Amino acid sequence: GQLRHNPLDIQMLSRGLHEQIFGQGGEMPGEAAVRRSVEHLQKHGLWGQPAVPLPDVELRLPPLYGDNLDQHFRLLAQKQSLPYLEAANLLLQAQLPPKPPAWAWAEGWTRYGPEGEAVPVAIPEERALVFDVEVCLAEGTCPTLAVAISPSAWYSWCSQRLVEERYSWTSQLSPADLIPLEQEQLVVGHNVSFDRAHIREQYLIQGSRMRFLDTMSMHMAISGLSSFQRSLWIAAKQISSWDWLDISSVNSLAEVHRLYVGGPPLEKEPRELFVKGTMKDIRENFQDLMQYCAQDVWATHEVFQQQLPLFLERCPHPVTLAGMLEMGVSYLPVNQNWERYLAEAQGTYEELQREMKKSLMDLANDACQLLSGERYKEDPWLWDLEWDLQEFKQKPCSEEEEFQQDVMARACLQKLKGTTELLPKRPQHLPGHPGWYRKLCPRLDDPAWTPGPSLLSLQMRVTPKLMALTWDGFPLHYSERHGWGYLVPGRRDHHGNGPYNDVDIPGCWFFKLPHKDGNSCNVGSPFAKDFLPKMEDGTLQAGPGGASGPRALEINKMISFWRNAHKRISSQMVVWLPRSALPRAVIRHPDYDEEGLYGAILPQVVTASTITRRAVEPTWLTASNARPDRVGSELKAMVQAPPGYTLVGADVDSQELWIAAVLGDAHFAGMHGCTAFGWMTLQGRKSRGTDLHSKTATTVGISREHAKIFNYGRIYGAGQPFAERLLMQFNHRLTQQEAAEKAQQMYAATGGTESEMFNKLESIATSDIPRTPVLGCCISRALEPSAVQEEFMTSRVNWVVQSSAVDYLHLMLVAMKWLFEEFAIDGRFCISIHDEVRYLVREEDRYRAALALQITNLLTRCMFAYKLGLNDLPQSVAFFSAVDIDRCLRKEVTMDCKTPSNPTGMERRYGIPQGEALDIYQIIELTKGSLEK
Amino acid sequence: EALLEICQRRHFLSGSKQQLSRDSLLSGCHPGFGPLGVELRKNLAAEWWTSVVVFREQVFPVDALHHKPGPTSGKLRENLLHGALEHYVNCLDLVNKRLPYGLAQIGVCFHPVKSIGEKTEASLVWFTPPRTSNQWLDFWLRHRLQWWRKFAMSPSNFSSSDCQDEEGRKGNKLYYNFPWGKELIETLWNLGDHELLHMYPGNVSKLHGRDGRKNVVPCVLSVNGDLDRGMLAYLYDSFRKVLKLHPCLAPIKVALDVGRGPTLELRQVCQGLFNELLENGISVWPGYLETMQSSLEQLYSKYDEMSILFTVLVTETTLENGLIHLRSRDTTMKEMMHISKLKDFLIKYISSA
Amino acid sequence: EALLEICQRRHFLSGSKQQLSRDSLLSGCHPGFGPLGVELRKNLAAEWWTSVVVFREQVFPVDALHHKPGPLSGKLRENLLHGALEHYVNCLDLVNKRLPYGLAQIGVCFHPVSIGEKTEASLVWFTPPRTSNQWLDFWLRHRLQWWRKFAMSPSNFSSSDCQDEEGRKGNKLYYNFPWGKELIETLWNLGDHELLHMYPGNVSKLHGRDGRKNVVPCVLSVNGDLDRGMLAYLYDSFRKVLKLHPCLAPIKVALDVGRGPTLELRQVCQGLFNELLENGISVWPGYLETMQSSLEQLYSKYDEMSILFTVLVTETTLENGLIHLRSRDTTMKEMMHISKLKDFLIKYISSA
DNA sequence: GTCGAGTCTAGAGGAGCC
DNA sequence: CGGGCTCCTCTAGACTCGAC
Ligand SMILES: Nc1ccn([C@H]2C[C@H](O)[C@@H](COP(=O)(O)OP(=O)(O)OP(=O)(O)O)O2)c(=O)n1
Ligand SMILES: [Ca+2]
Repeated sequence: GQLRHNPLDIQMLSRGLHEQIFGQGGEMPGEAAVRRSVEHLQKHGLWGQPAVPLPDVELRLPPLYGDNLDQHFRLLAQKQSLPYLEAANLLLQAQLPPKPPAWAWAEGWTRYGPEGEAVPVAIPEERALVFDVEVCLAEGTCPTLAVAISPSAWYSWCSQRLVEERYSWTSQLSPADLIPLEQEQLVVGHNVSFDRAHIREQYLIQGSRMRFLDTMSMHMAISGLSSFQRSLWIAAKQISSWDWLDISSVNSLAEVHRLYVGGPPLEKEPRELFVKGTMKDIRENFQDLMQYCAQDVWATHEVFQQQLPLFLERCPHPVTLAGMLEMGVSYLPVNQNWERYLAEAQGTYEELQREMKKSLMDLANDACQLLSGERYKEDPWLWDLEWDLQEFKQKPCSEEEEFQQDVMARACLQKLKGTTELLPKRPQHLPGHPGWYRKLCPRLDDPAWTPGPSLLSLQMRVTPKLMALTWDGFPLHYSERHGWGYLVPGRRDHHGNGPYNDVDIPGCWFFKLPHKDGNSCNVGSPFAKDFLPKMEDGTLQAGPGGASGPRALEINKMISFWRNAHKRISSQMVVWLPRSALPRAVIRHPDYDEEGLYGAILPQVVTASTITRRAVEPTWLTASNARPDRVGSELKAMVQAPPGYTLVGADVDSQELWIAAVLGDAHFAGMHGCTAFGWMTLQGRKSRGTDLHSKTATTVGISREHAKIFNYGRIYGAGQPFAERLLMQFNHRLTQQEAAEKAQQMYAATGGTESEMFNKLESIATSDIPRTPVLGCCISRALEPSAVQEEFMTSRVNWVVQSSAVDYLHLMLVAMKWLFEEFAIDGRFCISIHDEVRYLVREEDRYRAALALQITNLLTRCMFAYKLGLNDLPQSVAFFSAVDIDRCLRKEVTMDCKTPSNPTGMERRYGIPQGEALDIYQIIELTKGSLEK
Repeated sequence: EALLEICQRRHFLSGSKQQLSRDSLLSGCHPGFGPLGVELRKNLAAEWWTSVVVFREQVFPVDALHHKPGPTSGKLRENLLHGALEHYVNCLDLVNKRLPYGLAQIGVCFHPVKSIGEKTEASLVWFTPPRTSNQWLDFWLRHRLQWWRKFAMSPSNFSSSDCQDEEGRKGNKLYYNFPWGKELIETLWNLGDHELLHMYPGNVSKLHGRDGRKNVVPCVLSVNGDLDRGMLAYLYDSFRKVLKLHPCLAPIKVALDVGRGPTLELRQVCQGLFNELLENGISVWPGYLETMQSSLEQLYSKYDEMSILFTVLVTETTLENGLIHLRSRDTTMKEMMHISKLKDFLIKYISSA
Repeated sequence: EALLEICQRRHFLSGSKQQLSRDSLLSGCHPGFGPLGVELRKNLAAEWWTSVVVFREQVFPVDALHHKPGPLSGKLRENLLHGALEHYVNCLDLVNKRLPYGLAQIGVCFHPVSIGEKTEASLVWFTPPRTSNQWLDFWLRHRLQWWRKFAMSPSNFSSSDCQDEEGRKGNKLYYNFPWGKELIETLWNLGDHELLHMYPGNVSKLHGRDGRKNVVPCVLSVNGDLDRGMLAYLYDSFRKVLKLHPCLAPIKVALDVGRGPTLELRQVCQGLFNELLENGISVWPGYLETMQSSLEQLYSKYDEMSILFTVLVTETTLENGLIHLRSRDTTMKEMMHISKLKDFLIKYISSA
């Protein structure tokens, strides 16, 4: 009988899986623990509820190497990270001769022997390197020059685009334009993800054994700072606890060098020739730039020497380092549809911006007529603008007769043409127009000049005045201290945010526009997304009427993401692989396009750029999901697998919820579901819509995505006012009283439903050296109780669970790599958006990849239970709800990414069909439960 | 109503109130267009040509006759599609049988109303490969709608609707929301190849075009646009009485005038500036030749009704320093600018619009 | 003969090789014009417009329909004079009733041959009766100068005074085709007979202002056949080279690609192509053709067309920016920087 | 010697992700 | 006491440098 039940009747793991994972020998909970759990659940009304058992799962799991699961994971991580710790130790004991007096002006790699002799080499040929790459931003993303070091060797690299001057270089990058750097190798840098993207062999579809260590990641692991901590640190360099300042620094190479090595200050090039200089500037100052790059490399080497022992001490579990190594090899395949997406998104953005600018420019041009007669003093919107005027400053006929008249006219016109001597040499900018209209127009010298007030947008403070926006029939007025608002006439010397008296507008009252975050925030733009419901209701109205206001807000919502992300997305470093670099499987596949382009984008991820050791990527960890109304939201859908390949991945179901629940249960009694919160977490299926997210989304009419925010806020210290404001923002049909009532209902029972979890989190946070419950990773120095005492308490309490989730990600990556190497699954790591792991797998191994992902989730949950001493796993949280098998990155495998820039969808505009989501039973039926071929 | 009065007053429309009616304007039985209307239609046709033929390497002009002879007497043309299909095989050689390629033409077609209504039509016939026929149909729908909205003060009034024929062929129909309702200004039909096969019976070897490495019989995408109804749509869209036509569509770009005394001396400068602007491709209204001088307010109102972008006022002070008063219809604001840089400013304003 | 074969092959004239003949072309019964022929006719129309309507305040465009309704049932227009005469009253308000003024239009006119269609450029000049012959001679000289301006052999354009049955002064402009001399333009001093016929009674409407007095005008009809003028210029322009005047040539510059790499050179050629198009220079997109022929064959093909210059982009253009340039008039090849090509072409067109 | 058009920087408010 | 990030536009303020 595979069906098992704990003393609390919760369906535990299948018998075979329990024997293969935990084995016989687990200590019994005891009478007292079971009595406490039963009493708690009975008091909270959960003991008598029966639940239909989930079908049992019988799997022949891969053998576990150690005596228990912890030893298994330790052995796997040690096998993974052994070749790279050796290279790190090689770097830590390096004797490096001084940098050469003169750097070599030669394209490619050059090795500097003793005393500075320059010898040309093809590749550095080292097991370990400290690498820094300089890129001339004027000429694009192609690398300009680089310097690398190793034990007893200085290396320098120069590109053709630096040593040679030519009329045109290709704007479409190729691996032949990158730096050749590639059994295992370790590359160390301060933003090594940036330097990784400029390596030739890092864009091949097949993976490479080279891994990358980052000093920023290790700094955040050892002595990192929070964003609030970073702000305070920078302010203090220019809360009663300040001991953390002397043991922490910001993620700048100079500051890290000051913190760890503490030598002379690091010097930078004053002119910043790479960021804001031409290639000629770099050619003229080649030696100085090479010297500065070498200085940066030396500083990084010293920092790594000072950091590696500290990181290995504060993060002793090998799984942490193995996951950090695996998290820095992200890979996003793309094709010519990437260029199509860029072009179409830019075109749609330009069209919508042009419609908005047409409306605004018409309103501005028609407004200039109020200058006559000083009628602007009677306009309730534009009276406060500057209407100043600038004076202009100063310092039949015969053929012969017609020719003579034409020559006379031309000469007379040329005579007056020469009076330019008296004209001032600086052309005055629109003297005859009012100042406010003057500021909205480009100057004639501007190369991107467009007639009319082209410099006009909804974000400008004059746009609401031009559109004559009204809130409940009151004109919008801007206060420098209290943001936007409206004026209620009737003053002699309505209920809203408050009648602020700092404005002193005669015969009016200033009321701030209601803000989604409370009365302590200011409204900087009335065209925010949160005002679309108010525009539709009729409280917010535009002067021209009709759809002018609603269309403005709609276009703002459509182009808001692209406005903030077009520079990031368009400037993505895409390296297009030629036909030779592609695998034979891609070429021979029926979907192969001979005239198409195949390439990849390497995300520039900092593996540990958070106090919780989360990853950071400005674009791909910010990439919006596809929406019917968002322009360019199909960004992730453009990450499309090559022919013969699919993107197999999955997302963890209620990750931090279950981590908190298991911590609270293990602290209460050594069983799953001891506490009410743990029982609720297990008793629920996402397919049936009974999980906590869906239960909240049903109890209050908000969406499940908003229920995520609500629940995770409540867990991590959000008060009742925050919950009320969130409910009112996400559910427009609620009132203030109803929001307060539903806030109490979700906060009534949290001796409570989640008391034990809170106690465990506070106990771990307040210990002398807070550590992760699973892998034992220590918190940053700048957050220990000695350093900060009772400061940043919410940060550390959330850090417990968030770093536990990062450990979950580390375990998932290690287990997936182990399963792919053991059973020879022809796939590789694609991207990890925190708790979402995506793998680029061939079509022949997609179901095996799904089974490996399910086994990985099972083993990770079992490890979480084991390190807390529970010795069992519930069946509910044993496997993923569904594993996605899709040819493009999207939140769901069925949604056709129809956007304003992609109205026809992925299936029509491109050739991408719908994917499939499979649970454990379907995977077992499709692969017989075996990961073997 | 007032728009028609202004259009006939400013010679956009050339007719009396008997013929200047909505039904006659839409049908095409109205008399000919006034000189400003002719200039506006020329500008609209030039913009259409710039957008469709000039900047596309696959679009070439085609000459279709106004009558179709043979089977008994001949008839006037009702559409430009027939001539384009007749010239398809001949124009295949230009692109070296490479698809897609198009044949574009602007001309007058005759429609029974048995009164005959003459409509000037801009037609593009796109010979697209069969597999990308829907993709090219969507692309041309978006491109033509963006073109109609490019010169529109109210782009939302130009809409699109999906429609199907009796045979079931897919297609789109563009409209302009006139004050009385939506009127069909442009039609796109995803015709197959049966029309070409009917016009070219026999071996289909001639009709084969190159879609990559395969020879296919193209699907005919017909894009027909009514330039007269489009001009009326833009006149309504543009409509202080001022016809805010697009700077690239306005019939007359600039206006010249004489400010004060002496009368004779300013005429030479006005003539020189007139000749320079005409040599630089800027259409000028010679208001300095009007014996019946009027106040500047009346002149400004007249130029606003005529959609005059700028009013250059050469004065006696120009003889001293070379500064000429410049006013614009959009802002009604006066500016001072030197003679040497007026042409460059006008060219920049027209091109960057 | 050979010229017509070249025009049919190089897409000046449409139809099969046996579907075109001299009489069909002259009578307007040809199937049509090829894209190069359409562009040449459009260039001729633009030049005529620049010479007549542009640089003259008194000349205004007119829009006459292709058919005349009402009792003479309806029938196609045969001349553009009637539309201008019908527009005489409406167009009188533009000039504030100040004679003289003219109405010009380039439209297709239908002539019974079969039905023939001719593209005719008509000028109807409303003249005070005093200077009728002076303006007639002025227009004769101006039109003859315009015809001879683009002609490599201006002597082939002639003139001949003629008298009609009514005895009114008239002048005829011809072109000397190889078979013989053919009429391409005619001017007649028609007088107020037609204006009074179309406007009987109440001559107050027909009165204008000539020296602050009201005088009925005398009309001058300047009618020229642009299709036959296009044929005349094609014959004049014709080594198989069609040396059309740069203001009339349909395509100015031919753009091609040398050896590899294909993508980079195609991008450079596309940029140059877009630049030249934005600067009003028509370019033949010869770089899109994957199949390539001999350089001499390509030069001969471009010379059969009215291609002013041929530009070839190679690897050296990537290295330094020099582009091979060949001139149609003189078979000379020179290297020019790719950033100076636009200015050179514009200067050549303006000088021509 | 004064002064006004570029020019860099910092801060605020909005907006994407998990 | 939600937490952890990311980047953008807009605007005010202080600084610079050439022209009168
Ligand atoms: N507004 C948010 C969103 C996310 N997270 C954290 C908590 C989650 O555990 C983790 C992953 O986010 P998910 O969106 O995956 O949340 P869930 O895993 O709970 O939802 P699902 O079951 O849909 O995966 O990120 C958070 O704290 N606050
Ligand atoms: Ca999740």
